[PDB]
Amino acid sequence: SAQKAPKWYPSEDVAALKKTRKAARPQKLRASLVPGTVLILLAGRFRGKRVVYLKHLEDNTLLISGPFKVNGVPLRRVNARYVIATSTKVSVEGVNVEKFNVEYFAKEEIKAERVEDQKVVDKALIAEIKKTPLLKQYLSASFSLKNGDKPHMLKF
Amino acid sequence: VEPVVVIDGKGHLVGRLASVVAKQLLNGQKIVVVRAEELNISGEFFRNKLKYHDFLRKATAFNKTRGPFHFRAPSRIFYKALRGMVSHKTARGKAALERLKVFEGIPPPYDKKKRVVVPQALRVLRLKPGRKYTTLGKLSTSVGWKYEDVVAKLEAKRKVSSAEYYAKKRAFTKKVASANATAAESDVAKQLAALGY
Amino acid sequence: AESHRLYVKGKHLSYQRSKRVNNPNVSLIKIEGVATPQDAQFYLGKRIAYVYRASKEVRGSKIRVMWGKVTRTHGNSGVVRATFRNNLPAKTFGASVRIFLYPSNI
Amino acid sequence: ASLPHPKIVKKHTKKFKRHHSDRYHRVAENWRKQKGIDSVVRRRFRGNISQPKIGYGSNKKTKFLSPSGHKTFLVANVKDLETLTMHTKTYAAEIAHNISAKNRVVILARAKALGIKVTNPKGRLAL
Amino acid sequence: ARYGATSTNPAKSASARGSYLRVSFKNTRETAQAINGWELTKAQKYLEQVLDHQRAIPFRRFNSSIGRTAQGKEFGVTKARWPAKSVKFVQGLLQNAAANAEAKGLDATKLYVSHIQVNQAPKQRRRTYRAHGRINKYESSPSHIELVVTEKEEAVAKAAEKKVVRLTSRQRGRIAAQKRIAA
RNA sequence: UUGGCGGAAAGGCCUUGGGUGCUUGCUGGCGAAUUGCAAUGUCAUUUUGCGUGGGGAUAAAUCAUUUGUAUACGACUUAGA
RNA sequence: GCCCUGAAAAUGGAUGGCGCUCAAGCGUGUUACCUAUACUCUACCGUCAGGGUUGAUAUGAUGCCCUGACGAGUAGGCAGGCGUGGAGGUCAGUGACGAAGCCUAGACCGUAAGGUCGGGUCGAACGGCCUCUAGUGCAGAUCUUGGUGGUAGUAGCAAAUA
RNA sequence: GAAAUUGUUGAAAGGGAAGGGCAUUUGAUCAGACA
Repeated sequence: SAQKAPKWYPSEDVAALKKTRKAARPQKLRASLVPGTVLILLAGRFRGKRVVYLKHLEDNTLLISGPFKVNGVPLRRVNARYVIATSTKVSVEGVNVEKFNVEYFAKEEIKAERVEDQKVVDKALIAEIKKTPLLKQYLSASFSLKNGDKPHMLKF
Repeated sequence: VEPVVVIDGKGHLVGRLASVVAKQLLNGQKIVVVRAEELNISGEFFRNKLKYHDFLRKATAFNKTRGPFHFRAPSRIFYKALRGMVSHKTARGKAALERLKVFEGIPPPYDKKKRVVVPQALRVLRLKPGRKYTTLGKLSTSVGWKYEDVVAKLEAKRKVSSAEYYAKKRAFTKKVASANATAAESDVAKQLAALGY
Repeated sequence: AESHRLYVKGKHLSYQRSKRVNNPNVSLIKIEGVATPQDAQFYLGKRIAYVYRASKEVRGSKIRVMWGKVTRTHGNSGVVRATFRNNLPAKTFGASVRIFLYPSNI
Repeated sequence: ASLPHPKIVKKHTKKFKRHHSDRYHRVAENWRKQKGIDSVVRRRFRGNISQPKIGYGSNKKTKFLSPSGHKTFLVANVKDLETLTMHTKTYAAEIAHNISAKNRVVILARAKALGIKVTNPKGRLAL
Repeated sequence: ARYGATSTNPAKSASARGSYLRVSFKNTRETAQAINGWELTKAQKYLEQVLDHQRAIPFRRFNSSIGRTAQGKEFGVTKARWPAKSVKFVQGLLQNAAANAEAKGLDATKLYVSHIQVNQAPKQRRRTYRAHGRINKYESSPSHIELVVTEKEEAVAKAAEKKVVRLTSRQRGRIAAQKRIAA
């Protein structure tokens, strides 16, 4: 006998988890995030791109669109914490956003059916984009910080 | 904010400018100091000449060649004040000193570049009107610097060349303002003025 | 365009320290353009990344990144305190560092 | 497949070495307390080495646990190994250093059939 | 057998030893290091030139209070000597290794000293008579000398390893876009 | 490519002539997605090595010998196709 | 009140240094800021104290669990443990398919004393546990014996004519 | 066939000592687990 014995063997019965009183409540977005607001994406592949805020999905994320015809940003899902909400406003009360949900973006090249959904949504925005002058060129230009720019006093 | 900052040493105080530069060097900002012969020191000329003589007599007794080195150039006098404001015996303090260049007068290419001043180091902005001050170039010559006339001759030649450059620039700037004034009274000029431009 | 910068440049000054004792767990960062603690309040919680070059090829690139965050202000001149996932090598005193705009509160 | 355990905290990973153990060859590495009247280590001057104390004690829940999550139990034969058949999720069998090469082949064969994890399954193998 | 730490092919090498030789260990170490890595016939002519005071042996480690010479300029030193007794034992061992290589069947025009080692032998003890009726030691410092010669070979190596590299999910997409977009 | 200036560490600056590319000064038409909710997302120059091939160049020093204006030894000063 | 004279010591030197003159000096006031092994909160270790818990079919009642407070220290006292030689009992323990020893900026466990494993070397015995026993743990004693360095290829090997 | 001490080889560092503590970079090396 190299080692005699442990005088008491610990029990291998795993105890159940206690009742967790941490029920989940819906997210409270900041007051600057109203649907129709022009957003600036800070992280990701479309960083610096300017998009249009459409819907607040149930997974605490935001449903956005470029539009895809303007700057090449399709119907996409982004987090609210990586987004600077600007002051430019576009009336989103002509759009069918209620169809899109969390299960819509399921991984399971580009699937064909979502292409026409992008074309049926962008037509309802480019109609009003042409109302305010220079908005279409604004939405196709990437945001960037220049020398001397101070974000703590820059009005967005 | 800039890759290399060129500070004009004329009208500055050797101690208040060195403390500004020493902090900038430790933060990783390259500093070039020009015209170190026109630095100012508070107090009369006889005060600073006596203070340097007190420093001059401090040397190692058994070997003068390994004691305190009393540099006479105005650039090195400013360097000595700056060296004691930095922990120069450590690796971090040595790397900070390689980010600094101090010259008498305005040397080459730093003569074709913009020179700045440190507002909290100007003699005119810190000293009471009436206080006596000493010029570093005159003090250095009295303690053994023999290049005051060479720098003054080269500086006079540089100012002639820079005056000719400014005449071309001032004439070109007036031509630019005439075209910018004609750019007014238009649609794009009035729209810019509405947006603060 | 000519510039694609979505961050603000900062400088690693030193660790949180007393006269003779330092704490490497907290680093002091000087953000350019900031000179008051009130302006430094905007940068609280913003993500900090230090970009440096290495020699050995790791994942098809010679650039390794050390991440951190702004925790609180420090002093009356806009200096902020920073805690990284791993402490800075202390050889970067005066090296440039990047402070991003996310997580954004605007 | 160990039991669920909390995160293992050591509070000290460096070895406690004697004062001047790197200064003299005659001073061993096994820790000895300084009894000197003028010792800077005994008086706890800052910048010196740290002395072991009861504050460095590991958590009782995670004490004696390997990084895999089991407790090391020395095993010399099959009968010693058969004391852990009902305790495979808490103890891991370790073969003694003096076990012959042919006797270990039986040990790994028996441990595999019982689901007992062996911490040193490569010792003295004719690979 | 069982020489020092070598890192050469034994099938293309020849060796020789000398044990308990009554030569200075400090002088022999300097002589051995002077021909380390040298070609065999090149080192034999150099050792013979030491006896004629035409070239010197650079003293590098055991050189305290050694007089200067102009012949150390070749080796970049100022302190060198001519250990004639050390050279004869070293050159007497080089011709033995050269004879062993001929017996094995190696080419003498490619041999070079790939390994040479000198370490202390058991000391031979004598005694000295000092002032006030005191006796001190007069010990010798003998040497164990071993050296290996090796044939020089070309075509060193190639095709080392594979260098496994890990990739992320998002970064590979734009690398696939490096050819999708550009060339 | 033309011409001029610049020696304080010039090694930079100004300028002529055409060639070519871009132009968001203005009006358009297509392309971006799947890198799937953030992971610097690589974009510097530094030296050295190694091969392709477009030009150029075709030496010395040291030891040894010798000298004594030198010299403890090195060094120094000389000489010798 | 401040400043100056009074006010002279021997290596070169000390508001800590640089330096500072509407001070970065002095007197005084208002705030902001820097952080000690101090305070507050939380986790863990140990100690102490107060309690809960022998129901049967499970393993430790010197056990498990709950709660609170506390933690400096020489001379010194006490307690709990680690290690060594030998002895009784036990593991029908390990081993020539390699015991003991030794080497190993290789690994694991313990706050630590130490224990364990892998690899190399090695060749014949050795270990865990429950108890007993002692010629039982070293860095020092101008310690003892033995061995080896720096100094060092150094001092030197120059009387007695060659 | 240990240590002091020494040689060779390999690696690293070195501007009037060296060695140590806390923290991280870099290099080397090791580990863990695939419902």
